[PDB]
Amino acid sequence: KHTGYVGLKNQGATCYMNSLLQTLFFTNQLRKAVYMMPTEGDDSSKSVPLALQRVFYELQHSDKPVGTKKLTKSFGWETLDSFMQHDVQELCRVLLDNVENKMKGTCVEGTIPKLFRGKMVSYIQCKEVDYRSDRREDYYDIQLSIKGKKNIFESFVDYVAVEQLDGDNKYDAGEHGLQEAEKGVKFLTLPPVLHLQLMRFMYDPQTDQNIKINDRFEFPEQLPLDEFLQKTDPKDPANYILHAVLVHSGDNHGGHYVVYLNPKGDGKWCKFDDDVVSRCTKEEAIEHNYGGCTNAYMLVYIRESKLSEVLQAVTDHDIPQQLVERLQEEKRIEA
Ligand SMILES: O=C1CCC(=O)N1Cc1cc2nccc(-c3cc(Cl)cc4c3N(C3CNC3)CCC4)c2s1
Repeated sequence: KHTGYVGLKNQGATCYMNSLLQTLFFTNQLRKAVYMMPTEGDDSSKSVPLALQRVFYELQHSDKPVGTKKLTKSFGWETLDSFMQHDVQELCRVLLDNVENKMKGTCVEGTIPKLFRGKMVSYIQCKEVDYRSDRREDYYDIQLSIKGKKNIFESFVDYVAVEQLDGDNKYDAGEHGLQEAEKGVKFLTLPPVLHLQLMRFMYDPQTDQNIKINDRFEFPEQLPLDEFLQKTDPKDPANYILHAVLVHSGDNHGGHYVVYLNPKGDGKWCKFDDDVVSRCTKEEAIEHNYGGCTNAYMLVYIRESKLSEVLQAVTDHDIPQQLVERLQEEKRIEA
């Protein structure tokens, strides 16, 4: 613990979970809200809220590597298969929807959407008939296409690019028949905490297989996103600071997962390799994970205007006495 930070017990079958837990743990405002959840009546093994409270508590207090057994147990993913068949954002939705449900009716209701939810609009516009379809969506995460793209900017460019629906890919416009159309996405808001997964896998139609992309893909320390909003705010530009880089090395049937974090948002990074946390260069965290067998697959950015609120200090006093008492008894039960 000479970095000041403690690790989690060896990933084993749990894959990218440890990576995500450190990422969520250092989303300080989330952690604080998780501690405020009223778990007093919950079961010590089947409540996900309580097991996440306990992991966060141990990450904050333990000098030894922290275990996740009760947490994996609590949501029912106890096999290499359960982790392998899902992606990291699905695990994140599992944890965060469990937590946001428990916060309903409390002083911390709305924490999850406050931090992580943004708003987009999808459209289809017919060019030759007066028909348009609009769909407003919430999103908690973005999946960016990387194949052929050099950087995050070009992925965003591609994400909001307008597609023509013509030829064989005519839009079915109902009573208007098959119609030539455009479709696009536009962002209306970007969240305080921006979760970007990079599409390191895709089905490719020419080869007829799901392909891994191991190409170089560059991501900045500072990400300006005003270009991609439908209306920018001059009082609050969408400027983003890189907080976390989740990385995989090696085999597509196992391999190894690590996360690089700069917890305070200050450009001083550590590598979290399960039980070993170590100081690292910025270059190790960022450039050396660009690729092109060691691939970044998830980036977390925090908005500059929200940085001090999201990464507010947490002290031991910020954990409710009820919960400390519970978790201390639940540690005495372990001896
Ligand atoms: O690529 C796609 C297609 C759909 C999507 O959201 N993505 C983005 C990802 C999210 C995600 N979440 C967790 C782990 C990965 C992942 C990254 C690499 Cl570089 C290699 C291996 C991965 N897994 C993955 C866990 N499932 C396979 C194991 C194989 C090696 C990924 S990749």
